[PDB]
Amino acid sequence: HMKGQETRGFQSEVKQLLHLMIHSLYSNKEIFLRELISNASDAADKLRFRALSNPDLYEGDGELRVRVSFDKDKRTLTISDNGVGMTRDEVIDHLGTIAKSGTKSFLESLGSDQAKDSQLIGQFGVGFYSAFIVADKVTVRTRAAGEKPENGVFWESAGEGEYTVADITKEDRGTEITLHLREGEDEFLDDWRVRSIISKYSDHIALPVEIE
Ligand SMILES: Nc1ncnc2c1ncn2[C@@H]1O[C@H](COP(=O)(O)OP(=O)(O)O)[C@@H](O)[C@H]1O
Ligand SMILES: [Mg+2]
Repeated sequence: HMKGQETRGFQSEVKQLLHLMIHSLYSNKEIFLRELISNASDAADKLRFRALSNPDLYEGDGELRVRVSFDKDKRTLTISDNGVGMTRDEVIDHLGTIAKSGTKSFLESLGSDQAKDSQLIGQFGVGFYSAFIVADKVTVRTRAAGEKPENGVFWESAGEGEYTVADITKEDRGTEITLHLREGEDEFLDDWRVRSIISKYSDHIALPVEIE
């Protein structure tokens, strides 16, 4: 049910950093939940700012939140928001490149001293690609506020050297991120553990989180 399927390569620096991050941040692997929930919260803020000049962007779905769900059989964790969403060009510009400034130096500054690592991670957002610390496949389904449902976007990657993008019909506004968990990462199928991790981060993040 996809149209315009295209494979694109990660930029070289991005590819190398992704690979380094999976190792260097493993002792703080739960940080991906901070990163994805933070992104949902920003997406909600963006929707609200845009909606100032166009109330219809709420689409009658005004209660903004992020929903977390689990599939034990498929070994997936899904983080889904009804924030601003992304167009195809936004997906390519933001999830394609995504060479976050300072990331290289940040990762190189991590090491065996867990106290220094915790201090660093507390001060720097690694972003979306943190998902690959715990997941061997990440799939995004998104549809931007005000856009026709037929102009949704699919994005998928194994976090190696490429991703695939396509057009999809997505009736609901926002971004749904599905993580297929790596072997050994069943921690993130435990609703209590995930709720607990998120609650600690939710002290600084301003968007309601619903754990299914
Ligand atoms: N849930 C989402 N909804 C809308 N846009 C998103 C979402 N997640 C990520 N993005 C987009 O991808 C970009 C990159 O995210 P990220 O790697 O976390 O870096 P940052 O949050 O610092 O910009 C964001 O700036 C945003 O434009
Ligand atoms: Mg972010």
